[PDB]
Amino acid sequence: GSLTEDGLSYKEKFVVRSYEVGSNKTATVETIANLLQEVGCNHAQSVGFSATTTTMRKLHLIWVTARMHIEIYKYPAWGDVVEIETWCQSEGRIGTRRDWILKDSVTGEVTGRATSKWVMMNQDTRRLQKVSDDVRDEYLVFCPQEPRLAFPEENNRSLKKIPKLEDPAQYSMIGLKPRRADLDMNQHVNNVTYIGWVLESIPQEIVDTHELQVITLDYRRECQQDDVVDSLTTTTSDSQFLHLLRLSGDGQEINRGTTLWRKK
Amino acid sequence: GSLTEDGLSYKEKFVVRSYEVGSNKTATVETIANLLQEVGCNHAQSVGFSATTTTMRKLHLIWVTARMHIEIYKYPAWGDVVEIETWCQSEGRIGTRRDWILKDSVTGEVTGRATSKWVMMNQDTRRLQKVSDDVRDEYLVFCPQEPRLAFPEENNRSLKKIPKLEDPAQYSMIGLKPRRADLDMNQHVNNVTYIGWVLESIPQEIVDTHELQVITLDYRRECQQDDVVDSLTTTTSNDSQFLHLLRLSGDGQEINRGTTLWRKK
Ligand SMILES: CN[C@@H]1CCCN(c2ccccc2)C1=O
Ligand SMILES: CN[C@@H]1CCCN(c2ccccc2)C1=O
Repeated sequence: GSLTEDGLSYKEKFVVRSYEVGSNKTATVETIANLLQEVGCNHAQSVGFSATTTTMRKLHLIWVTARMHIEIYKYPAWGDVVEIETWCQSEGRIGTRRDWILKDSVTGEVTGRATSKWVMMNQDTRRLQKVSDDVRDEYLVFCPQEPRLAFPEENNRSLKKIPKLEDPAQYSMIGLKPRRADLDMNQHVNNVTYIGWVLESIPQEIVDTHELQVITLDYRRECQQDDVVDSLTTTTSDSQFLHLLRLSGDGQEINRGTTLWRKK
Repeated sequence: GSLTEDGLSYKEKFVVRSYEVGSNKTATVETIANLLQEVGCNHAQSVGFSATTTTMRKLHLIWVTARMHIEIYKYPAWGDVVEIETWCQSEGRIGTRRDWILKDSVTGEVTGRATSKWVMMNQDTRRLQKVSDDVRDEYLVFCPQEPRLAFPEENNRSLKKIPKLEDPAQYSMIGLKPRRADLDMNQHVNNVTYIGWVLESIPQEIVDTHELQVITLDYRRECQQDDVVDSLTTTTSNDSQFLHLLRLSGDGQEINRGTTLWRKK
């Protein structure tokens, strides 16, 4: 991959692998989420980051995901080249927003797009902090100053408020534990595993006769390696679902979200 | 990737990704196992397979793994290019053997190597059958006739007999279920998931202070999407050895058995 001419965004092409596809021989939504994560990581590395920043390391501050929104029009087939352009932008003292555009490398058409909201927090105390001026000036030089939104639309499905699933749930997948393959290089369960866990409560029949068009996920709390998760789903309708990840014990909420599916 | 000049092997380079590395910032053994699987799938596609032949699809036959043996000297770091050369060979009427060599793309040194044994089976009845001559002649043209072994050694750890773990196990990981990300394009549990499940019973302290050097895994039965697995381990030893066992949580039906060897960092 590489930064674009202006150095205000990054592009990368990926060839879809055999183990990255589902029953329909097209990349899964977890494969796409992994590639978004990878292109965002490469973009940070290309401009001198290594989480990010030098003064942030001194204060033990990290960037965490608060919301992920992914909309797919066409899933790349096994063997296809998909090009992803990503960029970051400042949302004032609230935090940052990272956007993505997925394209077919042969036709150049947009086959999907994603958006994410990140908040600043203390690695140790887990306390959210409002973005400071000295930290803002460090990354602003790598962001476009004019707004560049993957989801520009007036009142789009990416900024909607997600409600809490009421008990009893219609569908459920209980006793979900992460294995070592679910952890990142810092031994934390990465954001993509939560997506897979959310979709575990979706009934197999829906998966077999529908394609996932949209997924909006809110991150409330991190799941420890020794925590057990319950995935809950309810049809709220194309098919719509309301989701909830919570700890198997106390029932402490770790995630909430919505998915939208279209008939094949 | 591409077939080599003679068309009797296939090569492919891979760049190691951020989500593919562990705490050491080097590729995990499941990432390597995924790349071996990928280069073997690309080799079959490059010579006209999908790795079933015309005679096989007609009789509802499939190739299944009976054993996987992986030996790593150096795990590629995040951002490194690793080159993998793979080839297949005939082991008479028993079945086929697929081999791999992993190299550093910068230095050209061998950083690892793998071997696998495959048996022929009816997809529906799950019954093994010996390779027939009409099926053998279909893939023999894509294999070297002279032996080409990644593990040539006289008394190599790849052909050793694996014993069954005796109860009680020293270590265990109970209640392991595969999720949809664990399934392949045909809704079957990926062979790589069994490797991850085997290593779940290895204690975290061993993982933190050791590097996995060898893993030999025997496949006895496939795990259904709605089956629950128990992973069992016992130390059998400078270097640490383990005996492993995957079995169904209910009846205790054996699905996998194996051994791992670790060395101090
Ligand atoms: C996780 N979000 C971070 C926060 C701010 C810095 N940053 C970034 C900006 C431009 C290029 C590379 C990286 C991000 O994406
Ligand atoms: C399990 N091994 C399979 C079946 C036998 C033939 N075969 C292959 C040989 C040469 C090129 C491409 C594929 C395989 O990989």
